[PDB]
Amino acid sequence: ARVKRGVIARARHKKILKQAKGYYGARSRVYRVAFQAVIKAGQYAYRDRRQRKRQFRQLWIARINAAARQNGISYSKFINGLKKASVEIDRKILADIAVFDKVAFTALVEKAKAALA
Amino acid sequence: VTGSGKKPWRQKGTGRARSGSIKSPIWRSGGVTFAARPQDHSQKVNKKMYRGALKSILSELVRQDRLIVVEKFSVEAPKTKLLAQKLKDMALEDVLIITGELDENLFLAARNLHKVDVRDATGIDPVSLIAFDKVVMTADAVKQVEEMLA
Amino acid sequence: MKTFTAKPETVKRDWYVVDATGKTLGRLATELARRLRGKHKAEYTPHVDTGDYIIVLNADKVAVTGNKRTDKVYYHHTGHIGGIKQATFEEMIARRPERVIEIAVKGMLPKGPLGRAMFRKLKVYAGNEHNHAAQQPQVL
Amino acid sequence: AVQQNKPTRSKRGMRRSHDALTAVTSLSVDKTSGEKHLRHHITADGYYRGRKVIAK
Amino acid sequence: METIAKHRHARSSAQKVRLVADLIRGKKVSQALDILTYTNKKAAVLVKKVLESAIANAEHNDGADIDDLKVTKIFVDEGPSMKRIMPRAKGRADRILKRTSHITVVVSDR
RNA sequence: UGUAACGGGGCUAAACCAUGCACCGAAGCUGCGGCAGCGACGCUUAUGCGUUGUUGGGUAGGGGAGCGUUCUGUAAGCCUGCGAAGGUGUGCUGUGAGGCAUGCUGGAGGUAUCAGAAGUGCGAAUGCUGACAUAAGUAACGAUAAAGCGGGUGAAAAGCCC
RNA sequence: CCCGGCGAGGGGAGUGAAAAAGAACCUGAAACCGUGUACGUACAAGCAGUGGGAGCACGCUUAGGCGUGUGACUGCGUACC
Repeated sequence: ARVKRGVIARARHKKILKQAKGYYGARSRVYRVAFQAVIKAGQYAYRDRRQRKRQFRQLWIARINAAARQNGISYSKFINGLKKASVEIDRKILADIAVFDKVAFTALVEKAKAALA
Repeated sequence: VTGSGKKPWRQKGTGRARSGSIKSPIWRSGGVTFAARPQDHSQKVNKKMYRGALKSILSELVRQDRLIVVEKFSVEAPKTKLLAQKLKDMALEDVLIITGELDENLFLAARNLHKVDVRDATGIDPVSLIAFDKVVMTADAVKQVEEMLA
Repeated sequence: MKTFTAKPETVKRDWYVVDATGKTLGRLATELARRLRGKHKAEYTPHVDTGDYIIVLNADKVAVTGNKRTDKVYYHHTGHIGGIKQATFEEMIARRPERVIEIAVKGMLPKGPLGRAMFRKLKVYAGNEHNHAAQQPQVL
Repeated sequence: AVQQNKPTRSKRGMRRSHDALTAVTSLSVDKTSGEKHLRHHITADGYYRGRKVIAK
Repeated sequence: METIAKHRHARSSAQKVRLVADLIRGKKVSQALDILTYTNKKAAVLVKKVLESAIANAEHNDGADIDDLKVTKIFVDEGPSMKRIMPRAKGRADRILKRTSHITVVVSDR
């Protein structure tokens, strides 16, 4: 029954964890972090692996607007014309080939232009 | 303990204190904190816990165990080393050297290596029924009705 | 496998004479940010670490189009909250290329973070074709 | 007032730049081969050649 | 490695011994007295008789060259533990420390 | 007491109101994983696995379930001076106390069975027994009021001594 | 045996399994420290982050995006009870 406070006490704190720095003296390397505050290290990603994505969305669509602007084919205002066709939905990521494909991608907007434009 | 109570002094005049009682069961030189009471308690058993199908293990095992043979006289005893040769009718050689009979004979020499306290005479002591290979009850029909404890 | 593009340091700089100076100034000083970052050059890293090289030509032409021009102040009080104040206005200060009436990007990268290394890459030499002190190789 | 904030860590223990020293040179000169100092000719009797102060 | 003649035991804190130890490393040893014996603090005097009695061994005691034993480190530890009292407050401040000093010299060569 | 009422920068229409349209889009229902509770089904039934319904933040209360530094016991029983083992950081493993191993090591030791419940699972008792990482080069350094050399000597003299 | 202050401590011998048993006699981490392999770096913001990743002291690979940590850019925030 004698306890002597041990076994599991240095265990719940580091062991194998591939984290060498940690919060310095009176926040951590003394003792103080080990039980109630070592959970914090995921909590900046515990909701956001969703919410972060909004930042980078302008990358992939860049390749269908930067030159297409001077042709008037404006992202938000092209998209109503396009979506009139029920097989043409998933333009989101699948249009990104436009970054190298330019010299024969120039044709793509001919397909329905008579009525589209 | 001998230690100076009860309290010695008035703890003020530092703007830092909390304790000073000395004993108090907590701090140094002592002791057992829990009332210092002698926990002497006979944890009592009831009469028909013995009668009481407790004896019924020999129908659980039935193939290796109670080893029904002959009563105890066969032992030497001044060379008890020899009884390994004679313990072959039960086959057992040395495993758990009991016989669980009814009378005063030379067979107490059995416990020379530890084994168990032997007991023998009528009360077979229930902590000898759980959980050994050789529950030997070996003597005759002296089991009729309340006699089954024996 | 990654969709990301760091450093990039700086891979797309688009060396351009920003002639829009005065004649549609308050339309494109608002979006010199989105140019350094984007709208053409958006194809790599349109939020993080990057650099640009836009070419300055004039400064004292702010145009600005409202009553704001002859009664909006600017304040720095650079030492001990100033005490004794200042009260010059927008078409009177713009006479001097200073730090608040001419860069625009001051107000759009508005604290210093991400802005902390890209102060004078646009040179801010001002004085038309007599003052083309910019890049010798061929700017657009 | 009593000690009531951070230890001598990093920005306190660092402080060494003006605690500094002179990395001075020294003259070999076999006219006084080991009782000598960096130019000062003998640390005790005040020598050069003959009978100076209390030398020879 | 070659020699490690640390001395004991001082009256100062390990800080006072710490301030001159760093100069001597790897491009000086041929004339290792001057710098210390011109900087005559009770500090540098210790480190001065640490060095002599070390390298005067190494040239007789291995058989190496007095000139090339470069002096590759010089580090410092305290201890174990020494106390006294000076009754300023006579139950509070009152107990003055003596941290000691010994200089793990660690010589080796060019 | 630094212009400081959207957070800015005020935008002459980019707006302000009405009418069209598709992008952004909290943890908010969707992709499709795993599944504790109280219910209904196909059957099974010592009972359980999936289907189907209600649905999965948890200090007042009542349910009802995992494990240990080792003591008292599983066991002259098998294990180890061919290492039985920590501080440690090989490799994956549980829904978890944490391990079955292990990696580099130590130099005597164990419970993968279940019987056992109480010196009973610690960092906050304004800490305590003995401490000191700490307050810097931490006295007014012992009032500020005294000193001048030539020496004799020596393991080293502001002092010893002439 | 060898140096130094007719000293302290070590560098090899050595009774010795051992001096990581050496008489500040415990086979043995803890508060705090010194020289260093490389980092970040004398325009600092906001519990000093886990992300997302350039290439760097070093290491394995018939080339195969990994085994390694201070942590350029900045994103997310307020860890307590």
